[PDB]
Amino acid sequence: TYLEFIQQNEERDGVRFSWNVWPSSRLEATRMVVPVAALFTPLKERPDLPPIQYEPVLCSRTTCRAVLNPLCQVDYRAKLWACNFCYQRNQFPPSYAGISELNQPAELLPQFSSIEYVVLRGPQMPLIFLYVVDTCMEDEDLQALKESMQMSLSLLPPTALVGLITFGRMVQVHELGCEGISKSYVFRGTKDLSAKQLQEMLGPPPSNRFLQPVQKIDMNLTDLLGELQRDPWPVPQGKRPLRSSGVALSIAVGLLECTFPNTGARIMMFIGGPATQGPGMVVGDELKTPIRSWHDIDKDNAKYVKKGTKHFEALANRAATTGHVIDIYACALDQTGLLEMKCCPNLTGGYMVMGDSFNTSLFKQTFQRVFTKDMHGQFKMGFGGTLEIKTSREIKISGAIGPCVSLNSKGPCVSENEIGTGGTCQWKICGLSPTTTLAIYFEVVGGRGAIQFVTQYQHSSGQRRIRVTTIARNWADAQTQIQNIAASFDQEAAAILMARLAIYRAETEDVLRWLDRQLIRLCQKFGEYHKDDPSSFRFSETFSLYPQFMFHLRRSSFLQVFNNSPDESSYYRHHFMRQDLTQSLIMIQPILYAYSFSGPPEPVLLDSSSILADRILLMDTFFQILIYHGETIAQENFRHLLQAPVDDAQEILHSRFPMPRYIDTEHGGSQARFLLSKVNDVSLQVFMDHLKKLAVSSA
Amino acid sequence: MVLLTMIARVADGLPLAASMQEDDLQQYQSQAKQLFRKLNEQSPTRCTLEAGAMTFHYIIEQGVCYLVLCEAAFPKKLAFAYLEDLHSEFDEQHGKKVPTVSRPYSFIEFDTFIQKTKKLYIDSRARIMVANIEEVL
Amino acid sequence: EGLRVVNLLQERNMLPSTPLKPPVPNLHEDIQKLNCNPELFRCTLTSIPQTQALLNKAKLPLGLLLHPFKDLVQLPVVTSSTIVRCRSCRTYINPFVSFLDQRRWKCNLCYRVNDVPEEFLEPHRRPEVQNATIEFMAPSEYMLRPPQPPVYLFVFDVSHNAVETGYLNSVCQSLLDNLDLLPGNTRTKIGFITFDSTIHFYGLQESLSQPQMLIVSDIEDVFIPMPENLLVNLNESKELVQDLLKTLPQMFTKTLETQSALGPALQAAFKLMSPTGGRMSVFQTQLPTLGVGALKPREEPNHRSSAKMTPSTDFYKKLALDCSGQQVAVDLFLLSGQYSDLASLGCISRYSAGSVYYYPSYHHQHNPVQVQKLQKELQRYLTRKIGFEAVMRIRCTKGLSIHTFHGNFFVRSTDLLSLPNVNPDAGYAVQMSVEESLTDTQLVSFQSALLYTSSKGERRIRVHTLCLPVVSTLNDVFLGADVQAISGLLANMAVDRSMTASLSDARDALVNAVIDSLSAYRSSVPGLMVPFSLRLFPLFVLALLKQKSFQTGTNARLDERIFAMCQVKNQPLVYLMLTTHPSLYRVDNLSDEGALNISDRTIPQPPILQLSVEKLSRDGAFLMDAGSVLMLWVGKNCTQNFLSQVLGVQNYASIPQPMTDLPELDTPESARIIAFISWLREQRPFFPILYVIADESPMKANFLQNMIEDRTESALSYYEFLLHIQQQVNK
Ligand SMILES: O=C(O)CCCc1ccccc1
Ligand SMILES: [Zn+2]
Ligand SMILES: [Zn+2]
Repeated sequence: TYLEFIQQNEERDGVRFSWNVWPSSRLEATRMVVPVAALFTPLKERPDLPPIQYEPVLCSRTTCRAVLNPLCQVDYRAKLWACNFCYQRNQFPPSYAGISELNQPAELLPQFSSIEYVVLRGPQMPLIFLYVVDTCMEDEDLQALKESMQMSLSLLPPTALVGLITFGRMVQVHELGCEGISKSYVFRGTKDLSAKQLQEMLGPPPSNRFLQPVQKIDMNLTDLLGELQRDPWPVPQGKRPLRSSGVALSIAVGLLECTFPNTGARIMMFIGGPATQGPGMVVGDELKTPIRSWHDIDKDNAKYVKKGTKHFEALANRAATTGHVIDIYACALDQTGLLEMKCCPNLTGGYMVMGDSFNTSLFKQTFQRVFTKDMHGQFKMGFGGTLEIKTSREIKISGAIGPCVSLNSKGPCVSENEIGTGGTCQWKICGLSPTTTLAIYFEVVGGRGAIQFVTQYQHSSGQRRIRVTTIARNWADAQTQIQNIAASFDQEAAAILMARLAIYRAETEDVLRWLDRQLIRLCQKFGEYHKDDPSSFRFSETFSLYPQFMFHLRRSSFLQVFNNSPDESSYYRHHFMRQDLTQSLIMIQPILYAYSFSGPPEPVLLDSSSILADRILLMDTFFQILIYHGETIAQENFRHLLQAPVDDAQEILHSRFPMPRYIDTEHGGSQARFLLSKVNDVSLQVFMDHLKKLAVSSA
Repeated sequence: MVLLTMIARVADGLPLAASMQEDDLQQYQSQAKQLFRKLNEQSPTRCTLEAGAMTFHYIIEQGVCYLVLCEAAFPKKLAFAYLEDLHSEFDEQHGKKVPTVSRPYSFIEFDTFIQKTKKLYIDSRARIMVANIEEVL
Repeated sequence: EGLRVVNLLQERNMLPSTPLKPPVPNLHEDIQKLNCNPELFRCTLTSIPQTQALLNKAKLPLGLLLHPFKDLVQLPVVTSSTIVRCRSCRTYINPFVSFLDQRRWKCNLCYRVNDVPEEFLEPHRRPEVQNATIEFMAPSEYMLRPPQPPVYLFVFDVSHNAVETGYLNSVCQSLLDNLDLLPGNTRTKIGFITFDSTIHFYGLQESLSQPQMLIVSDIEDVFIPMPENLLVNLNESKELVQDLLKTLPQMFTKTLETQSALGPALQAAFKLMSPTGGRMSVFQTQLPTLGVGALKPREEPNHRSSAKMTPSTDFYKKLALDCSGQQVAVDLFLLSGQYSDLASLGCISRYSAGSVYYYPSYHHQHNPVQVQKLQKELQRYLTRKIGFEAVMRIRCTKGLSIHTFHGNFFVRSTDLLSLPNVNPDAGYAVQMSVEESLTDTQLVSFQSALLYTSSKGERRIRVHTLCLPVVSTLNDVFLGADVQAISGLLANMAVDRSMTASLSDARDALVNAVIDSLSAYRSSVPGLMVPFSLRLFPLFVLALLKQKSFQTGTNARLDERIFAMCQVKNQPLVYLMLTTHPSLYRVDNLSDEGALNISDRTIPQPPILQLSVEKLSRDGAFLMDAGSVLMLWVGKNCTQNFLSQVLGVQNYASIPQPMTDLPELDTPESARIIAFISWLREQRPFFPILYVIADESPMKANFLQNMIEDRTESALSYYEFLLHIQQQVNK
């Protein structure tokens, strides 16, 4: 079963391809409607694979140097193995001398196609956590933020180094634990500083005066964090506070850049409002002028966006080059400037959290899920990840879309046609989790084409680790080319991979026109129809859902940016460009369950026809969980029904990292608008009718 | 939305208490003293004066004038609430000694309450007559 | 008792045994009895020359020396609803006006007749006319702004060298001991800054567990890091500043900061105080080398180098002028062990009406003399009275014109003196000329008036008025000469000549002032003949030429000489004389000829000896009163009764090497010497430490450097000096 195949391979190898059978010719490679691409999750969790505490064996060919994998032809008699990528034959290392066909190494069993190695050589670096705290916010928000940071302090490893930077009009770099005095270095939030400048002005396991081990400093930091008060500078009437977000971040970047370059560090910036001063300014300090909107940016009435975006884009590249993660936790009633600051968490592996106030269950719970540990008491985060991809000589890499940065590494696996962050065989991901999902786009230039994913990263323990996933997919049979290709089509994966392309072009500018020309083309090549007969059009069970996924994608808030604020659009797209397949489908097409006396809970269509008066609905947008009560139900048996969705809500309202916003509404309620807009050119029926008219007519 | 505060005896314009911080003060301090000279027993007890980008606000209670200057954008609703807080405190603490002093600024130490009260109005966080001043002068 | 001529070569013992007293102007009995106190106001020539030609003939400088804010026993305070001032020259109604109609009074400085107001009523009995010294309550128009509060900002060097000196510990202890004694009312504010390579502010809030050290590292672009709690109310936040003064000495014990950015720190301290003004106390221990205002190192001279002074930059002068315009005075405490370019650093205090205090080679363990000296000077500095935001005008009768000002201030316009602070230990001097011949008048007057804000927030005017007669005879100009005041004015003139020209010229003009005046006297009368009033003129000028300000062949170092010139420009006349020509007494045989008047105390009054080793005696002990210190020199063959009953020792060899003070033993010899010493230090408000260390072997017995009559290897004796003058007088 091709579905069993797709399920098991994602469960084992954390990957999902648009096509699992690839064009064995040049005449079908160019004529691919949806590119050969893979939704790759480099750190996916699974049923307790054995960690391999020996160095991974590597092919002895300068260019190739692939890792020993189950596709490698071995000869237990001659103690030799032949690399499946370059056909080079290799001698076994001395520790493999006692090898035998009966008892053979893990990396050769097909079960360990995805395997993790541990390299123990160098002394492990401690983790680094740099808190960057806005002080321009109401007392109830600041007090709540203070408690959240004090809580996270109690979860960090005793080895980790911590630093604290607070800011408002000025920037304060706190020197922790200094006896009876408490000091900090104060800087103007008015001019930027470079790392070399910052180093001159400022100055067994390593640590600075500004970055100290948790175990020696936690007591002084929790007292400092407890005494943090709001920015002392008064806010005059009709003014916003002077908030130097852009310079505080460039001081946090520059601080780590000159103290611990090239090692896992987390710059966690907590924002209570927009940058109103200095490089990176988002809006002026006059309350009379509102923060920019999408309408303002289209009519060229946003004089800060481009200059402010450019400032944070250079900070993102500085931090991503140095190997450091930038988080942004933003909570305020107005906008914050996420549109200008998006590249910092986007280019690194940094989180982006968005709420109304730090004094909410939403933020407090979302913030502590950052520090969720696994079955060993270790954070589910990695640092300084390096992704390298070995392909068969027939495969070339166009590029990647997701949280990563190119290492600009040239090799025969690099394609001319680049996509997203392309032109490279290697990418750096400064922060990753078991969820981080990249999209790799490939190009074809017995059977089986092979690809190997090698991910070196720093574990939360400090151990250096190498994840190796080697996959194989059959080459098309020449006498059955498109028929095998059509059967190996993953409509969900290709929908998300095509959505990745559409959003990447939108966020870096029509895009709907490209999306339709590929839907129509896919209908003609793989659909069944008589020419000029729209009613004759059918789709295989392999393709039938693809048009509907395209209907919801082209109307989603990822491409219809208006009716949302720019910070919300950048937040939505931030999380879609990171999630696995299953969660991505939820974002584009929210799941809908119905609850009534007449039967247990059942999923229903995202159509106005599913909104009944005597039925309770549960809509799972990935970003919000909504419970709707029909006009009748709005008023022991009536209790089971009223709390059946609430019970199912709580379960998923905890696994999801960005805790979704919860909504209890009903017919006539104002908040019912969120259900009425995801539900229902115009409707899908009309959309389908217009699509069939063009599929059966000219190509 | 900034400040200059002066409390003076209406009869002779004798300064009683004031408070000023810069980091000009010279021109508007003169106008303030011009006004203290003109004010008498027929003057409006509550008034507001327009001086371009600046605006004077005062009240008069028990022969004592409470004057404040600020940028015209400062809420006139707030300027008078700040003068009432000063007056009730000043009249409670020094109201009975005012008609006997003869030294200028015989209540310099009222400086302290002025500024602690002043900060409770020049920070949105904490939260009659009109005539061009050039006329009265 | 002296209209006689004196042959300086035959006397050679002309210095009297009892203290010198200032001359009495040749004035009518009733006029002189109201004249100003000569301690507060005095003139080089008590008989003013009628013409500039007569003044030029005498070859003596005409000028005034004043100590206007001196602590007084009794001060009349007029609270007049109206200040009576002459309608023309704004002179305050003074005892030396001319009441005629009695409703009209003739101004003694510009001769205009003024109408006495129906507020001043017998108008001549009014206290404004019975007191040459008086304080007025300034009206509302004598102030540019509300009276400023007392603001004290202390700026400490905390570099590696500074921490090694250990000065911070005692300064913080003095502040803790004298916190309630700082002048001011409930409006008093106080702040603190430390600095090394960066500038350290200290916020103090009652809401926080401990003070907060805010460090601005942008040395080229200093700013204020916090708006409220850097300058704090001392009354409200007394507890918070006490914890800081106990914690401050402990914060920098292990410091490796070798450089000091004094310039930017002073710019930081200026910005902090600019809004209000006040007193900035700066404590610096080494050469500033980092940032703006840096000064280059210099190699100290030796006994061999000739007379080949001025600042090396104008940064500190410019910064002082900016402080002056904002009512900020800067007092510099230099406790340096090496050259620090005080000739440039001093500009911060000269042009801001501050005062520099120098403690050469201060060390908490190594230099106990400088430790106790700083403690006693800090006691006086922190508890003496103070006036803020002040100005002083010096008026004199028409025909006399002031052309040069001496002291720590900024001369604002024609004649106006800016005094960001005024302190009771400051002295000023002025030089004048006869711009218009005084044929009309027979008296001329001088009025100084000090407008200032008191520590309690009250504008006050202190006015002193001096009246002198006019003469037209050379001999009459000599009969009224004040030898000490002429010495004081010549010292200030010689300091200016050093900066302006060289030390050689300054030394020459000093010698020429004696030759030219006595040559003029001789040309209007064999030996060296001088009038009685000038019999100490060559003696005091020689003492000037051997003082550390102007000495040549000595091993003196640069900052020592500059600090000696700073004391010339800023000390009152009495302490300039006590420093230049210290009073020497023999104290091992005191007895009853004293002032035993004081109820239960008998104070011995030993005779003043002349400054020569020929007057010493190995058989006795000699105390030298140099004004700021009291060095007690003990002879080798000193008597045994003195050792055991006064020093508390059994022999000369067991007299402790540094002896910080005498014991108070139960002997009448000890009671006598403690009575004489305590009587000496009661004559001044600046407690002078007494170290008997001067001993034969102490090697700190510079005590001999003050024997200005003996010859040294690189200077003339007093008799050699008289011989050189006579050769020049009748050349
Ligand atoms: O211009 C003036 O002289 C009056 C202001 C300065 C001053 C005040 C008091 C005394 C002397 C001088
Ligand atoms: Zn190989
Ligand atoms: Zn006059």
